[PDB]
Amino acid sequence: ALRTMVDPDTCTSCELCYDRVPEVYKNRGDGIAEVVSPGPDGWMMVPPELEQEVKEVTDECPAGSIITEEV
Ligand code: SF4
Repeated sequence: ALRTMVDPDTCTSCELCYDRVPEVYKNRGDGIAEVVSPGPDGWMMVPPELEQEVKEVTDECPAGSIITEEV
């Protein structure tokens, strides 16, 4: 399975992730991105149909703010 998170410390509010994959990411309110449904650890589990999309925006994030991993 795949999970993902956003590091708000480095996010530059470029809007790519939550424009491209609104299923996974959203504007938290001030331009910075956050996953839509995070756990207490902040991680969001990704639906299998959205894995490749998530993996793509992870590579495309200009600030390397999106952390994604296989679990
Ligand atoms: S793609 Fe990266 S820099 Fe752009 S809004 Fe999402 S987390 Fe922030």
